[PDB]
Amino acid sequence: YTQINLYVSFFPMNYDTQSELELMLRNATNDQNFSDYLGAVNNLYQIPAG
Amino acid sequence: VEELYVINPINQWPAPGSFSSQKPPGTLLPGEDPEAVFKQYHVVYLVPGAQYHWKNILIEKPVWIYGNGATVRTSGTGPILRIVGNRTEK
Amino acid sequence: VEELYVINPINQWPAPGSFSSQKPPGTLLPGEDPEAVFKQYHVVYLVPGAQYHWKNILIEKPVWIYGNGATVRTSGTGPILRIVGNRTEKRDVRIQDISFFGEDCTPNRMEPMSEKLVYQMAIWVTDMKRVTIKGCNFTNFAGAAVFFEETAYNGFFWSMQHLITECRFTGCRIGIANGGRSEYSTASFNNFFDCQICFNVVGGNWNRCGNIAANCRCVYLHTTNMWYEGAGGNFNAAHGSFTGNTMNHCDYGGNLWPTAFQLPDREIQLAGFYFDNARARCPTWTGNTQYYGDMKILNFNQANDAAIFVIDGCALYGQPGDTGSIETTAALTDKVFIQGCQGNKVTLFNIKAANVVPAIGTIKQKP
Repeated sequence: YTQINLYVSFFPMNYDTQSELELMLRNATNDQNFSDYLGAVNNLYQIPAG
Repeated sequence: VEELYVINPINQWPAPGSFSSQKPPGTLLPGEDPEAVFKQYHVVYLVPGAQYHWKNILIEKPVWIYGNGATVRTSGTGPILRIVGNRTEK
Repeated sequence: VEELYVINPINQWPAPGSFSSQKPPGTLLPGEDPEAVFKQYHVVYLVPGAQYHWKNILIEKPVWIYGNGATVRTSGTGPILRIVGNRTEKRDVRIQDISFFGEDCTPNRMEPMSEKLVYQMAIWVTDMKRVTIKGCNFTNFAGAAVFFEETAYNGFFWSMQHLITECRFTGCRIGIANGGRSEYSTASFNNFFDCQICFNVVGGNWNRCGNIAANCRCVYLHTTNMWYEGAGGNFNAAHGSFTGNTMNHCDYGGNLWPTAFQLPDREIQLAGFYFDNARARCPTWTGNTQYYGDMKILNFNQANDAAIFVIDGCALYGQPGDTGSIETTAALTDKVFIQGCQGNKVTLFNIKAANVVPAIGTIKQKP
């Protein structure tokens, strides 16, 4: 590897629409929650040959 | 290839008798006394390309010795491989 | 019989090193390179009843090859199983129970011998001492079957004690060949069949004590400048023994090879016993059976009453025409004797009547 960068993108929201949106998302009842799509626990059990 | 079978601990018993005999089927390893092997078997194989050292090996019963390229050296005043018979051997 | 032991899952570790080496104890599987196995072991077993394919197997250290009924085929211009030695080897070589085949089937017996076919052998020992070829089957070789070369040695070290016994040679153009200075070894009880030359003799002092040569054109060839001389060539030659052998049907009957041979210098007419060398003496000749087998005594060392060729206790038995006839040079009539013999009525070319006891055969002259 020679050089490796990180590319994000800022959506140009209006600053008055911004300060309403961040003030609702700083609140503890509006916590962003996510979930794994696979949703499983890997367990690889050894089977010998034959 | 990693043997992840579970194990329970030993229960401080006297262990049952484990034996590992019959390790030669009919062969003869180097550094082993040949007089106790020639008494037991009829056909005695040898280790291929081995390096032996025999002296005054008394043979009474008729056996066959497949050498398989073995090398028997000696040192001393005795013969190698003394073969003493009787009249009654088929 | 069902293996219901419980198992815990693997813990995403790097696994420890598992190896499965030492799968041959000393054996040699088919389709495996033999040069890396002959280097490692001293005794090499083979798979019983296998089917191999070898070509130019270089052997440097003396090993033993138990064949166990194996079959080694080949294809190409190289020999099988090249055995190159040094002077300093205490061990010996024993090649045993292998059926060597060739790159032929019902071989081209009308093709003349040339430089192209000279490397079509199966065992070519360069200077390895104490080799042993025991219980083999050599079929369909356009060149020699074996060839025992020997380089220049000194100090009366005549040792090199080789044995070639219990072999079966079919269709080989030349049977046991031997180079110069390959002295004092035995080659007996080898049952020849359908060969052009059974012995391309260059080295002397051999011992041939029971070989059977049925339907073979020539059995004993010795000229000047043959094929298969090697380094250290035609020197101190043709001193061997030849006792109790069998060379029936060499000229009449079931013989299939032509008479011309095409040596590297000239062409010659083969016989059942062809001998032409002014510097070499004659082998001992006892107990041999000849049915329809020619003999050509051309030249040996009779110069200062130094050699006399004597046939003793042998069968001659050639009736029709000149089949099985014995031919001598007219300058060699006083030195070819036949004392003790049985014959049908065989043509003797240039042999006096008083020199043969008992009185058998027809005496003619070939100027």
